[PDB]
Amino acid sequence: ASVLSGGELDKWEKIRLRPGGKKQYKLKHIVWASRELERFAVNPGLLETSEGCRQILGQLQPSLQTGSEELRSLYNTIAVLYCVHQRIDVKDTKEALDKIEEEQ
Amino acid sequence: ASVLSGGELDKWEKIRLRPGGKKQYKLKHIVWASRELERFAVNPGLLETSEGCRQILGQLQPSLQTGSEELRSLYNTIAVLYCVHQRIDVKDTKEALDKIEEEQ
Amino acid sequence: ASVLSGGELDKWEKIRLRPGGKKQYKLKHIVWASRELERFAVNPGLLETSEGCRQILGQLQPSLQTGSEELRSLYNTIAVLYCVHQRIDVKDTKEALDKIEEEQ
Amino acid sequence: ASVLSGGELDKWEKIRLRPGGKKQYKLKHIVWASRELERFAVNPGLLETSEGCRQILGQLQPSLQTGSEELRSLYNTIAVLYCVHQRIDVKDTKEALDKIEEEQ
Amino acid sequence: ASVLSGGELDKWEKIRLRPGGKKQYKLKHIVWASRELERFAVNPGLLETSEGCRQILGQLQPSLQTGSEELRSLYNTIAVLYCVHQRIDVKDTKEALDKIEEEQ
Amino acid sequence: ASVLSGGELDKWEKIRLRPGGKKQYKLKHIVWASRELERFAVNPGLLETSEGCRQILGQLQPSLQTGSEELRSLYNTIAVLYCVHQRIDVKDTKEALDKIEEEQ
Amino acid sequence: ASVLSGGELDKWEKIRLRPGGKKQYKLKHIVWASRELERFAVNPGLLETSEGCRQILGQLQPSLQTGSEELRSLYNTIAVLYCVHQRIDVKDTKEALDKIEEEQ
Amino acid sequence: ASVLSGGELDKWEKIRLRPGGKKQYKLKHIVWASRELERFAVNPGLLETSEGCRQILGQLQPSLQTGSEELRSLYNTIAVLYCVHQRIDVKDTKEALDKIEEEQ
Amino acid sequence: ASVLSGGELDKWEKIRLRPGGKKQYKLKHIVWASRELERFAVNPGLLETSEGCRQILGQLQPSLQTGSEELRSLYNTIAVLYCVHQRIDVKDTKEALDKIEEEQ
Amino acid sequence: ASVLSGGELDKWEKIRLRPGGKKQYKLKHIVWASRELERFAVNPGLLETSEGCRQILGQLQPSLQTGSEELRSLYNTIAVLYCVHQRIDVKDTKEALDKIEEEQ
Amino acid sequence: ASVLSGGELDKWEKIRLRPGGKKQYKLKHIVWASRELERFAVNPGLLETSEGCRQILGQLQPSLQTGSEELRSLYNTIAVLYCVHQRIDVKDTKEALDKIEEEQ
Amino acid sequence: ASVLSGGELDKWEKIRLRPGGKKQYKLKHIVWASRELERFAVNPGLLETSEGCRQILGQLQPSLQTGSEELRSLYNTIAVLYCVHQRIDVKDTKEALDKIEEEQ
Amino acid sequence: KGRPGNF
Amino acid sequence: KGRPGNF
Amino acid sequence: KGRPGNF
Amino acid sequence: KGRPGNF
Amino acid sequence: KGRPGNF
Amino acid sequence: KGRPGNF
Amino acid sequence: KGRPGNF
Amino acid sequence: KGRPGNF
Amino acid sequence: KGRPGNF
Amino acid sequence: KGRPGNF
Amino acid sequence: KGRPGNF
Amino acid sequence: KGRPGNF
Repeated sequence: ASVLSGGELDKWEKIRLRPGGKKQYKLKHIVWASRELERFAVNPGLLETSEGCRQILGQLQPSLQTGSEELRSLYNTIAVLYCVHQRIDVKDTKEALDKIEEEQ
Repeated sequence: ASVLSGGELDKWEKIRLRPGGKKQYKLKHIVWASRELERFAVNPGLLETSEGCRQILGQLQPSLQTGSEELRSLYNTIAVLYCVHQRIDVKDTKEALDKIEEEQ
Repeated sequence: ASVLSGGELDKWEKIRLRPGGKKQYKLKHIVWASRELERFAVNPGLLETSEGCRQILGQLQPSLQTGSEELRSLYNTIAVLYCVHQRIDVKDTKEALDKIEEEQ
Repeated sequence: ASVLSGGELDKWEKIRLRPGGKKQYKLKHIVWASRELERFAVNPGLLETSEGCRQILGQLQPSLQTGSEELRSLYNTIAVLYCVHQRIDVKDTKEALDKIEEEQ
Repeated sequence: ASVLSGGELDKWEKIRLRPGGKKQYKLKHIVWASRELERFAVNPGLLETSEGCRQILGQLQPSLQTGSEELRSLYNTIAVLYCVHQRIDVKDTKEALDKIEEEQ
Repeated sequence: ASVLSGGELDKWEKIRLRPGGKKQYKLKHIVWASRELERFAVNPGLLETSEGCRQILGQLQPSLQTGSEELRSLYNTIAVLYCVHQRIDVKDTKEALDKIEEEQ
Repeated sequence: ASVLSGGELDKWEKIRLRPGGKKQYKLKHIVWASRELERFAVNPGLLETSEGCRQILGQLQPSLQTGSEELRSLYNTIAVLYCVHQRIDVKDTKEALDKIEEEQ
Repeated sequence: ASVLSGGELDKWEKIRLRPGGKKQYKLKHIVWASRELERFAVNPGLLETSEGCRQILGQLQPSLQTGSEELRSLYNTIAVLYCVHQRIDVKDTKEALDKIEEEQ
Repeated sequence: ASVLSGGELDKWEKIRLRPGGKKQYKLKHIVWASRELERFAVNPGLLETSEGCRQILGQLQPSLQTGSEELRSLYNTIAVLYCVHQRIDVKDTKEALDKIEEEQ
Repeated sequence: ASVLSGGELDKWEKIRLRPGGKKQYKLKHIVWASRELERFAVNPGLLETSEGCRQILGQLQPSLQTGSEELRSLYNTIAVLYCVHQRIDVKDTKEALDKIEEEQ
Repeated sequence: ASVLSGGELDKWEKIRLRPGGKKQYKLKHIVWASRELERFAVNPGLLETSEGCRQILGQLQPSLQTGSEELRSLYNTIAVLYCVHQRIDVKDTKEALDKIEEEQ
Repeated sequence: ASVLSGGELDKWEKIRLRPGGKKQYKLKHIVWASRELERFAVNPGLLETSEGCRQILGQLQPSLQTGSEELRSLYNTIAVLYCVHQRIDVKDTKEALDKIEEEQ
Repeated sequence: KGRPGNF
Repeated sequence: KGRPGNF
Repeated sequence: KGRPGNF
Repeated sequence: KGRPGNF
Repeated sequence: KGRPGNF
Repeated sequence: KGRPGNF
Repeated sequence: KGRPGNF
Repeated sequence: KGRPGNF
Repeated sequence: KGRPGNF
Repeated sequence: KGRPGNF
Repeated sequence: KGRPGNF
Repeated sequence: KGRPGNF
C-alpha cells in the first residue's frame, strides 16, 4: 500500500537530497513522512494526491520560520512528493521548492 | 466531577451519533474528549461553559480541513457539548453542526 | 552549554516569579523551557538570541487565550528570557510582560 | 599555528553548518580546508586575512556551477571564515553567503 | 547505474572513434570519462543530462587549446555523449563536434 | 630528448635564479617543469617552441595572484625558457619577466 | 636509398602523427607508403620530389571521400612528405594538410 | 554484425536476381559485396547507410562502361541494397536500377 | 582463342618495340596484356575490337601521367593492338601513338 | 637587549621573507644585521629607532645598484625593521619596500 | 669559470702594465681583482659584462683621489677589462684610461 | 718615520682630548689613526700634509652622521692633526673642529 | 480506545 | 516536574 | 531514526 | 566464388 | 575524511 | 588505461 | 602491418 | 614476367 | 624535490 | 652564516 | 685598542 | 700578494 506507483517510485529513488549531493531519496523517507504526519494530527491519506500534498504544505508552511529539523525535513519531503505527483522532472529538493514557489 | 449535571447528562445520553443511527452518545465520549484536549495543550476546563466550548471550537476549526479522525471526532463531540450547554434540543451531530453554523 | 552567560544568569536568578512573591527564578526553569519547546516542535536554538525569543513568543501568542498551564508558564518564561537578553532590568514576570506589550 | 585566534575560534565553534541544524563547526573543518586548498594549488597562507579569503573565494567562484561536493564544502567553509575575519556575527552558512552576496 | 539506457547504449556502441575508422566506442569509455571528471573536480552527475553535458563542455572548452591528450579525449567523449542524449544520429566524433559547433 | 639544444642549454646554465644571486639555473629545473606541467594537465610538448611557451604562460598567468610557490616557480621557469627560445640575452628571471611584460 | 636525406629525415622523425599526440613519425612509415603506392600502380619514384608528391596527392585526392583507412593514411603520409620536401616547418599532419589546402 | 536488420533481410531475400528469374538474393551476396569492396579500397562501412550506398555507386559508376563481370555484379548488388535501405519495394535488379536512374 | 587472326598476327610480329630497335613484338605480349587488364578490373573482351581498344585506352589514359612501368607498357601495347585492328601499317610504338594522337 | 620589544618581535616573526614564501623572519636575522652593520662601520645603535633605520637605509641605498647579496639582504632586513618600528602591518619584504618607496 | 673567453684572454695577456714596460698582464690579475671586489662589497658578477665593468668603474671613481695602491690597481685593472670586453685594441693601461675618458 | 716633527709633536702632546679634560693627546693616537685609515682603504701618506689631511676629512665627513665611535675618533684626530700642520694654536678638539668649520 | 463514530 | 509558577 | 537530510 | 548472376 | 556538511 | 583514441 | 595512425 | 620494353 | 628558488 | 633569503 | 676618547 | 703594478 505504498503511496507511489512503481513507476513514480522509480522516479522518486533517482531524486537526490541536496542539489550537488550523492545521496538519493529512498522509500523509507516516504514511510517516515507518513509516520510523522500523525504526530501533527494531519490526515496521512492526503499524501496520495497532488491536491492533498498541496494542502499539507499549505498547513505546514507557517510553522517553517521557527520549525525544527523534523518539520523542515517533512516539509521538503512532501514538496518533493508533490512534484512527483505532478510528474515534474525535478532533480533535487531545491528544484522542487522553486517549482512550488513559482506557483505562488 | 463530570462536566455535565445529571439533567444535562440525561439530555446528552439521548443524542445519537449519526442522524439515522441507532448508537447513542455516552459519558465516556466526554471523558475521552477531556483526555484528548490535553494532547493539543488546550485547557480542558473550558469544556465547563458554553463560552469555553465556543472558544475551543474556534481554535480547532482551522485544522479540520486536513484533520485526522481523532480531531474530527473531538470537534463534533465539543459541538454537541456546546449545544447541550446552550440547552438546544438537538437530536444528532448534524443538527448540532447546523445549529452552530447558523451563528456564523 | 547554558543559554545564558554567567552574568546574565546572575541577573536571571534574582528575578522573582510573582510581583510580590518570595520565589526566585532558577536555571532549571530555563532547562524545562528548552525541554518543553521540542514538544511544540519549535526550534530550541532560538532561545539563544533576543530575536529568536521574540519569534517564539510571536508563534506561541495566539494559543494563550485557551492555553494550558504549561503553555502559559512557557510563554512567561520566554518573555522573561527575552527581557534578560535585551538586558532590561525587569524585576518580575509582570514587568517583563508589560515591557514586551509596550513594543506592540 | 591555527588560522584563528582563540577568541575568533570561540566564535567559529558556535556557528552551525545548516540554518536549522544541530551540528556546529569545528577546528578540523579549518584544518581540512587548509589541506584541500593545496590540491587546487592555491596559496593556503591567504586563509589568514580577510582579503586573502576574499581572493580565494573570487578564484573558486566560477567553478561552483559544476563543482563537486568537496569544492562546494570548501567554498562555504572559506565564506564562513571570511565572515569570522570580518567579525560579522553570522549564525549559519546561509547567513555568511548572504552577507558576502550583499557585497556584490 | 550506467549513464545511458540500454537503447542509448545500443546507439553509443555503434559510434566509431574516427570518421573513417574501424574502432567503435565502448561502455568502458564512459566509465573512464566518469572516473576522469573527478580529477578536474567536476560533478560527475552532470553526465546524466544533456544540459549537464553542455555545461561540462562549456567548462572544459577554454582548456583545449593547450590541453593534454586526456583532456582532448574527455572533451570528445562528452561531446559524443551529449549528442547521444540529444539523440542526434551522429556517426563519428567529427560529426558530433560539428553538430555541437553549429549551435555556437 | 632535452627541450633545449646544446647551445641554448649552454646559454640556459649561465642564467642566475635571482638578480643578485650566485645560484645558476640547471637542466633539472627544465626536467622538473616538464614533470610539473602534467599535474595541471597542460601539454608538455608546448615547451619546445616559443609560441608554446607563450601559450603556457598565457594559461598560467591568471592563477598567479593566489598561486602557490610551485606555480610561481613554474611560471618563472617557463618565462626564462621562453626568453631562451627567443634567444634574448637575459641574465636573470627579473630581466626575463620584464622582457615578457614589455610585449603586453 | 631512402627518399629523404639525413637532415630531412631528422626533420621528419620529429613530426607527430596527431596534433596533440605523443607518437612521432618514423622511417618505416615512408617505407610502408612506398610499398603501398605499388598497389595503386602509382610510380613510387615520384616520392623523391615535391612535384611528384603533389602529383600523387592530386591523383589520390578524389578517392578520399569514400577511401579506406589505408588510403587516408597514405594520403596524409604523402602530404607530410610533401611538406618536408618543401621544407615547411610543419609540426603535425593537420598543419601539413592546412599548408597544402592553402595552395588551392 | 550484418548490414541489414532482420526485417530488411526478410525483404532482401525475397528480391530476385533477374526480372523473370527464379533465383532469389541471399545474405552471402551481401557478404561477398562487402568482401569485394576492399579490393577497390572503398570503405565497406558505407554499405550501412543509404547515403553511403549512393556514394559507393557514384564512385563505381564511371567504371561500368568497360567493367568486368565482378564490377557489374557489385554495382547491381549495391543498387539493390540502396533500394532496400530506402525501403523501396523493388522486386528485381532492373526495378532497382530504374528507381536509381529516375533520381538522375 | 587468340585475339588476332593469323594474318593480323603476321602483321603484329613484324612491329618493333622501339623506333630504332631490333626487338620485335611477340604473341606473349598480347597474352600478358590480356592477363594484366584483369588486375585493373577492365573487361578483357574489349581487346577483340578496335572500338574496345579505343575504350580501354580512353580509360587508362588519365593514369599515365603518374603511371608505373606496367601501366605504360599496357597502354602502349593496347595502342599498337588498336592500330593493328585498324590495319594501319604502323612500324613502331611511336608511330602507333602518333596515329592515335592525330585522332584527338 | 634585543632591538624589538616582545610585542614587535611577535609581529616580526610573522613576516615572511618572500611574498609567496613559507619562510618566516627570525630573531637571528636581526642579530646578523646588527653584526653586519659594524663591517660597514655604521653605528648599530640606530637600529633602535625608526629615524635611525631611515638613516641607515639612506646611507646604504646608493650601494644597492652594484651591491652584493649581503648588502641587499641587510638593506631588505633594515627596511622590514623600519616598517615594524613604524608599526605598519606589512606582510612581506616587497610590501615593506613599497611602503618605503611611497615616501619618496 | 674565467671571466674572459680564451680569445679575449689571448688578447688580455698581450696587454702590458705600463706604456713603455716589459711586463704583461696575466690571468692572476683578473683573479685578484675578482677577489678584491668582495672587500668593497661590490658584486663580482658585474665583471662579466662591459656594462658591469662600467658600473664598477663609476662606483670606484670618486674614491681614486685619496685611494690606496690597491684601489688604484683595481680601478686600472677593471678599466683594461672593460676595454677588452669592448674589444678595443688598447695596448696599455694608459690607452685604456684614455679610451674610457673619451667617453666622458 | 713619525708624521710630525719633534716640534710639532711637542705641540701635539699638549693638546687635550676634551675641552675641560685632563687627558692629553699622545703619539699612539697618531699611530692608531694611521693604522685605521688602511681599513677604509684611504692612502695613509696624506696624513703628512695639511692638504692631505683636508682631503681625508672631506672624504670621511659624509659618513659622520651615522658613523661609529671609531670613525668619529678618527675624524677628530685627523682634524686636530690638520690644525697642528696649519700650526694653529688650538687647545682642544672642539677648538680644532671650530677652526675647520670656519673655513666652510 | 474510546473515540465516537461522530463523523 | 519543573515548570515555574509564573502565572 | 529515518528522517532525510533534506535541508 | 559467391558473386550473384545480377547482370 | 573531514569535509563538513556545509551544502 | 582506458582512454579512447578520439582525437 | 606498418601503416601510421595519421587520421 | 612478360611485359614488353615498350616505353 | 627539484623546484628552483625563482621567486 | 645567518643572512636571510630576502632578495 | 688605542683609539682616543675624542668625542 | 697578486696586485699588478698598474699605476
